Amino acid sequence: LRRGVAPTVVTYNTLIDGLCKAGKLDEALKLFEEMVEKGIKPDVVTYNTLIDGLCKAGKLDEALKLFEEMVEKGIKPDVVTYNTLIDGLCKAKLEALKLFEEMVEKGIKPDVVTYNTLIDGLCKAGKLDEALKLFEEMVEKGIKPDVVTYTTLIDGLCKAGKLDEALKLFEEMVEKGIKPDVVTYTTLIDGLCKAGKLDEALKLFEEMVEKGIKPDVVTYNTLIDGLCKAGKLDEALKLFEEMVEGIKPDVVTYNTLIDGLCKAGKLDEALKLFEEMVEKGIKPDVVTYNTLIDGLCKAGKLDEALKLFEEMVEKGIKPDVVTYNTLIDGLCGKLDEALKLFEEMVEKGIKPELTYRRVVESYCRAEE
RNA sequence: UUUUGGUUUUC
Repeated sequence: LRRGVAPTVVTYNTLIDGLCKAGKLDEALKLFEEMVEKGIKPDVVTYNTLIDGLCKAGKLDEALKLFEEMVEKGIKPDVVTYNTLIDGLCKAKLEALKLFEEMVEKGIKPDVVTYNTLIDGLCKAGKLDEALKLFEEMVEKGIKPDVVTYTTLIDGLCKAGKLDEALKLFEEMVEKGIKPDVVTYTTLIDGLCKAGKLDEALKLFEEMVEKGIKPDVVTYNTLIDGLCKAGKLDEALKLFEEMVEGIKPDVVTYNTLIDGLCKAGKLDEALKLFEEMVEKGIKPDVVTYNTLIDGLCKAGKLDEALKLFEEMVEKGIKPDVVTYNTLIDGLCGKLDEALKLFEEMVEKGIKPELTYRRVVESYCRAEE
């Protein structure tokens, strides 16, 4: 902190980076003000850091202001600036493409990260043909696809249902000497599980280790989820144990099991898992409470579901739109209660398709 | 010092 050593702009950028990635955007922004007050000019990296923090914190519009502020100052937005906005716009919407042409008009060549950012956006938007189009184009520009590039297309193909094309594209990635990492293998493993081929997924998982590729928690979470969906609830509890025998399970690990257990009716074993993660200092997020609220709702235990909603609120976890979609749906026949909860998420500041669909079908069989 | 890929919830 302090410090007879005068901080550099590099010093504030690091702290601003750490603050933004800790959600602490308001605290990340007072640092911005402090540094001008000392006569230390925020640079392009300073704006790019705050812009990224704003996008990932869902304040896209606030980030677009910062882009305008920097331009007004003569602090030129660069390839990183555009890459940051393009991803931010993709993840919110697919505006990102006008920036991809705008950056070229500023003399900024798009790079491998730009192409990777847009290929993913196009896939997650159902525009896989468009994404494959960009893949061809970047090889034309002499941009060499990397492990992220090939992993983004393998994911999209799988999620579109083109698992064998995914398997084919992975094959050529080793031909070109691009070494797959744990994210690559997990993506194929997730794809095989989503496609009902659990043993082909374990075969690959073992091939991942024999290649010397160490799994992480996502890998096991992916594998555990495949086991819960497949109905292999015990083999997924085995995997949760074997996991430690040295990977630390995380919240998503617990969320996945808690969900498998809820959907099977094993509400007890779910609640004691929810108790174990807390005691183990693993904080339940919003999916944790969403999973249990739906579980208790589908089971006919709405009072306990509402009880759990309060407790989630009584603990600083903010309920999102899934929370309300679940509860709103859950009250089928507490007409006004359901309607009540809809206005409450408006006042809380949560953008509502399912929400509207559920309220109207509630209004109708109750023309309002 | 800043930007891109993989896992869980409202079926």
